Amino acid sequence: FASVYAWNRKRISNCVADYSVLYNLAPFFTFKCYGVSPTKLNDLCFTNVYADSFVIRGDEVRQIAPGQTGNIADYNYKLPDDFTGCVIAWNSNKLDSK
Amino acid sequence: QDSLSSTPSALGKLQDVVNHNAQALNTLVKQLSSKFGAISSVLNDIFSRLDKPEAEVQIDRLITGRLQSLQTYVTQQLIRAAEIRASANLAATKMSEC
Amino acid sequence: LDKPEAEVQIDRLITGRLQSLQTYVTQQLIRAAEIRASANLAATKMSEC
Repeated sequence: FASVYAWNRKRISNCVADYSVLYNLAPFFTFKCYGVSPTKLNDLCFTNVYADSFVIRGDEVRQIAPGQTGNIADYNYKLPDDFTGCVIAWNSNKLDSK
Repeated sequence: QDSLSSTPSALGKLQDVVNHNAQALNTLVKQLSSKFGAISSVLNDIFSRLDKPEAEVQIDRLITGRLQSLQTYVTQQLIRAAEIRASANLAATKMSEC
Repeated sequence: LDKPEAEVQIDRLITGRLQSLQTYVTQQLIRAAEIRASANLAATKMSEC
């Protein structure tokens, strides 16, 4: 995964998006959607899907949301107040610590 | 016949009755596009994206707003009816006395 | 308030104060009818008296 200061982006298109698959990545600590229900995604169709990925501290996960401020929200990764999409996060202490 | 034909405005009070009713209904239709605080003016685009506890909040905004639009139409349509009733009473009086 | 919520309270103020304007116009429409009737009577009396 990329550092938060230089987060990565992948473009998703021309595919069938099955959202039931990713519920088995973890205990699945955070999953919050804006403008759409987590359970209606399977019934919708989108024109463009982008996946932004990075690693932060657990206490910084709350900054990855519309209207939020702080070191991550302001200097590393900013979302628009009109953001539509879903934020997914899970604990990776078993992989990303030494 | 000449004074009626040479002056298109001669009957410009019967035409006003027609014009006022026509624009009153056009006004109602054009107000369906208003959101009244909702994420969308389209009812089926709310229930398809949000869950019940959220969709109802958005849908209630559209219902309240549109009820006011209809109430305004009825109130003004009722005031206008009184104006016509008054002129009808005059017309009947003149039929009798003239 | 954050934008997503700030616009909600603003929307509430708009509809509230907008309804107020509406009450004003409605009452003036009714009041106007009363004045017109008086004006019509005054005109009639001018012609006949």
